Amino acid sequence: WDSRMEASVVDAVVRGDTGPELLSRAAALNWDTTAPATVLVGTPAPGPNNSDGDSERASQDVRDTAARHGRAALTDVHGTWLVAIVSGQLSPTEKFLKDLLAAFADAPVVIGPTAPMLTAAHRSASEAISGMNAVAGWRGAPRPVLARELLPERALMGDASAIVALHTDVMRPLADAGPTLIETLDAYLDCGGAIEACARKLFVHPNTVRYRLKRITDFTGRDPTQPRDAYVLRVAATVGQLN
Ligand code: NA
Repeated sequence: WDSRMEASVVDAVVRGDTGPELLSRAAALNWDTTAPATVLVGTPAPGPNNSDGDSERASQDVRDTAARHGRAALTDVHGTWLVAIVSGQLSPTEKFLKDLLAAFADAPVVIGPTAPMLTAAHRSASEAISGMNAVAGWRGAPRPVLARELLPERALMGDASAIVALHTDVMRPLADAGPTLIETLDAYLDCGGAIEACARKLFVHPNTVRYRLKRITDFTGRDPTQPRDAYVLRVAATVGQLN
């Protein structure tokens, strides 16, 4: 196992140095170069004492866990974080990922988008790293959390790609809803989710307001009645107006 070479492959994805030769470097480490690539970042699990080799233990676990599930992983460190690239399609509820999480501390883990192949994974890396930089700003984040689920936090920290993603992935689909839905959303967010009250203000049954929020969820995938969703819609609508 050549772990200088493993780190150089990870670091070349992190830096966006993704020429063809990256693939042979990876094949050489038993990466299937056709597979999807997902970057995640977290802290290594704290070991029984020893404590600089936490990172080396956690790397080994990660690679073992991958092998056991039929996948490959490459790792590198990013100061006190461990950066892992893992192969294959990746579901939130699936067992590979539950096991993988045991290699990390009981502290945030941020999962980047899945890329089609290793050489396409620079954005996955940049977003997972940006999310990890941003995750302190949502203390209640779930473990794990998607980079794309931290757009307010990344936006407030100055990550341009988060601002763009609020437009492209929240505002643009919102905008498909037309003025009756956006107006209802805006009112509901200002009443703080107080349905009876808002309904009176919008001259409609409570159940019409509820139905219209369920439509907001149809256009955008965010549920205005869930406090996280509602916060993301509200920040996204702001950013929408100021660009
Ligand atoms: Na993957």
